Amino acid sequence: MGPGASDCRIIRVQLGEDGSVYKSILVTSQDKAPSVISRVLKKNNRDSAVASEYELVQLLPGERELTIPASANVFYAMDGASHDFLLRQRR
Amino acid sequence: SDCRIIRVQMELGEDGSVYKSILVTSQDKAPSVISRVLKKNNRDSAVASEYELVQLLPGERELTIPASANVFYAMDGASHDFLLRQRR
Amino acid sequence: SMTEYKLVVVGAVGVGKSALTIQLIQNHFVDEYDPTIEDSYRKQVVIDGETCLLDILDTAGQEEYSAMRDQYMRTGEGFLCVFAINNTKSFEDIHHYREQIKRKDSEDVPMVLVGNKCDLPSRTVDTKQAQDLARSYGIPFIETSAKTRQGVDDAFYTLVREIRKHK
Amino acid sequence: SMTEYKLVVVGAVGVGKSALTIQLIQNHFVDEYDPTIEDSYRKQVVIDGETCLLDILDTAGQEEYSAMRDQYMRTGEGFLCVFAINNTKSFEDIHHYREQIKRVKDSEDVPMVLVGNKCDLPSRTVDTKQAQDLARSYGIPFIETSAKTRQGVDDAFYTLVREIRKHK
Ligand SMILES: Nc1nc2c(ncn2[C@@H]2O[C@H](COP(=O)(O)OP(=O)(O)NP(=O)(O)O)[C@@H](O)[C@H]2O)c(=O)[nH]1
Ligand SMILES: Nc1nc2c(ncn2[C@@H]2O[C@H](COP(=O)(O)OP(=O)(O)NP(=O)(O)O)[C@@H](O)[C@H]2O)c(=O)[nH]1
Ligand SMILES: [Mg+2]
Ligand SMILES: [Mg+2]
Repeated sequence: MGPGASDCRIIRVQLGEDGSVYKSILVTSQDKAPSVISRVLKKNNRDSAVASEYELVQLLPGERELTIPASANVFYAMDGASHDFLLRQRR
Repeated sequence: SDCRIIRVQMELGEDGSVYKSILVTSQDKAPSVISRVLKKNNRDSAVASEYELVQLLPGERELTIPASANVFYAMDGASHDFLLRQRR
Repeated sequence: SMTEYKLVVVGAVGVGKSALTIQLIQNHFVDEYDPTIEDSYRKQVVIDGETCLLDILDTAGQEEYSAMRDQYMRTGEGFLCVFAINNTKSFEDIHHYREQIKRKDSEDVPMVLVGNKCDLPSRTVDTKQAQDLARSYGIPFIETSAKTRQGVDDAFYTLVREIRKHK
Repeated sequence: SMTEYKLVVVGAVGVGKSALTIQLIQNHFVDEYDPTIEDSYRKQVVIDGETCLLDILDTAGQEEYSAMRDQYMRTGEGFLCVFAINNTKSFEDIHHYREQIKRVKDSEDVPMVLVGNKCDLPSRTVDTKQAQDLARSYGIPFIETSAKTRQGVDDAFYTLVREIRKHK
């Protein structure tokens, strides 16, 4: 008589030699931006990242993109019509 | 796409375990999940076509998941607790 | 009836917490790796002549499910902190686990450190630096092995001993 | 316009599919355990004088994500079937993996290479004899690798490519 809340979502996240195109990543209803950044960054073996340097931004269809606010709940922040994100820095 | 974590209890003929937490995708059908929990348990020998996955709801109410259903969309959503039993 | 002890096994990914929990009950070691989210077990057994039912919680190592840490740490009585002898990273991870447990609201919580891969030849952390940590935490330290079953009983029972000690 | 090859790496959890792929593409091995869901890699490289773009798919070993398997097995051109020499269970799992590859896009001749992954490890739980014997019965190649020492990594991947173009 009504859907239950979802626990997790799978997202794909894409600086540097992009040997990998993307990595599938699990994000809980509880995750803030830093959690996700360090997660993907640790997958990428880039231990030295402070996590506060990087930014996770969603790419919507029609060549339109949006940056997810840091220290915010990515599960609720994302448009939910994408699933595809990317990580970038700031020299 | 979205997923849910559910806990499922076995038929538990022997002492075994209390429950095992299991992840189910928006894509999973009942057989997928039943064989999953079956392999988690020491019933590698068991066929999944035989077993039945039953959600436990408040008020001692149960719901049996149809063999063919997508559990992610089927489940009542007032419970994350299930049980696996013979259906023999 | 029976004395109830609620143990919870924590540690980094792959350290072998699942393996040794499953070794405790129905005695076996399966080399198959199967990442756990949260597995609950229950077994009755006598320790130092005391019949008691163990409520063991086999927790996840993957960050993905640390969202559940505040709940399982609340409920749990005693904590088995596991690292792998081959993974130095796991050993450093224990810091984080303990401090999260400390934040039950106590500087003393019933816990026991364990190094699970005592059978592996390629030790990256010595027992010296391990028992030295345990001394600073003021908790026991047992080198276990889920494969050979060395120390599994010892390790679990010790946490029980630590629990009854704690009151 | 260059030749595109779509490789897909399958195998039990922990056999070291992710590790081998990361080795071929990024020339490094980290000991870190990190369960994978679905990792996609794209790299251009010349093989036997042929410029081609490799589309490698690093799949999950956990059933949880095998809900995707019918799609990625459809799309994939060649399949790297991996077991660990220490994990006997992985070796028995190969049977199931191959049958699944056969059943999707019904064909009994599909480009595959069997791989035994942790050959640097002392344990050795499965003989290469019984592995090469399987490969002979499957009539496919068999390479023993180590993602750690990088032994066989090049050999394994490139062989699958060779097998693919052989089946135009
Ligand atoms: N040789 C050896 N292998 C071990 C030992 N403990 C665990 N392993 C192996 O290491 C792998 C990880 O085991 P497991 O218990 O699932 O690890 P975990 O700590 O539960 N991982 P997770 O955080 O995902 O739950 C398995 O293949 C297991 O057989 C040990 O003492 N010796
Ligand atoms: N010594 C050694 N370790 C290896 C080798 N290949 C992988 N490993 C190690 O074994 C573990 C599993 O590797 P990984 O690539 O994540 O395995 P996987 O097959 O991708 N597992 P999953 O299905 O979850 O993605 C890691 O600790 C990795 O470093 C190898 O050839 N030699
Ligand atoms: Mg586990
Ligand atoms: Mg992996």
